Amino acid sequence: GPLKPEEHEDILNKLLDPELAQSERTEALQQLRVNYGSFVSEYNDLTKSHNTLSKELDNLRSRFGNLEGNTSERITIKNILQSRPDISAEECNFLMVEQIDSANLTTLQNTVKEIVLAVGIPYPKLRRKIPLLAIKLKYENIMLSNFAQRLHRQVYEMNLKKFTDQAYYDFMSTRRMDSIDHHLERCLDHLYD
Amino acid sequence: GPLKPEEHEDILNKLLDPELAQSERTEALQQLRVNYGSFVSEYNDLTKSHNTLSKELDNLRSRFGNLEGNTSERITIKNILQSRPDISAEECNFLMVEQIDSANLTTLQNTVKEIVLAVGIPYPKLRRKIPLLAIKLKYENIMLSNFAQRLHRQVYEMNLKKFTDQAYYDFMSTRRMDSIDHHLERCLDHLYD
Repeated sequence: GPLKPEEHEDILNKLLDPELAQSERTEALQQLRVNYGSFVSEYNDLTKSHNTLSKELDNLRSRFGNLEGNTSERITIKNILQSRPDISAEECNFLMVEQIDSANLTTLQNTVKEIVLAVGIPYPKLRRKIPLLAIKLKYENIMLSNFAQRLHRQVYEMNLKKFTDQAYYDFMSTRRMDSIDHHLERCLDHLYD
Repeated sequence: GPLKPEEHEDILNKLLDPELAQSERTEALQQLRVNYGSFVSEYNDLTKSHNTLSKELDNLRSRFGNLEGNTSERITIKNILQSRPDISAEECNFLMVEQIDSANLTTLQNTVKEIVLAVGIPYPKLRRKIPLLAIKLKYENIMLSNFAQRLHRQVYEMNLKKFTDQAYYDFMSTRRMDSIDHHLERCLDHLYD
């Protein structure tokens, strides 16, 4: 590559020499000439390499930025406690809310895909309908089961969770929600009369 | 900055001159000297700037890589149709599955946070329990409601969805799942006898 500072400087010192042969003067100037063209070329090649690298880093910051989305609107424990007075810090911890911040995009995508397929609600509507699912699950189901339960006790308690586990066994062997035969149905009709 | 190739070359041409004054020879060599130290300095400064940029791009590829996670295990429409014979392309489209691939990390995090708070299942357990939620919602609830419904008809049809909308109204004004008074409860006891 280009000459080190000390090699260049030696040439300049040679050239100062008053008794340098003419051929020697020309040669040394030629070495300076050749060298400088090479230094300039190395330099320009560095200049394009630095700029290509600046291009790539800029796209990688935008690309990164878009898939991260707006940091500002992340829901925190603090936000949750604030906007949902029924939820404690203890519940947040038990539910492992903060661990969702460790998940990568592929994992979250897959998770959400599975929720959408399970609950039968289009993705763009899902957040809006999350309260409706909380209500089905934590209230109506429990009150609906209770009513059947209270009546089943005065006719004889149903083993509702035996039913549930059977329907999960069925789904896992089939991989079809379609054609689960939920035994709850049968026993409810035996209670119908 | 450093001299252009053509400016450098002029100096070399001056130096060739046989009748150049001694003072003139020294001066021109000094210009060459000063210039080369500057070129070398500019160069080294570019060399560290290129490398700092290479550092930053490398971290930005790892940082990006970790939050994207493994591209290979993304669930596709093709995967879904394959592993769930009960689900069609039409259902995938209606559910807008593919649109989940457009969501950023903040959005997916927030969505999952809301599911976990709504269904009361810790995050690390959520995927594993998604089939159980599908069963509660698509089977037991419907069979449980049916039983109450069939009995309510032969005693007089309950307006179950009037109940649901009221509990959602209550939740939206309160922001507490806690203290929803679901009217379903009341009417079920009026059917109890």
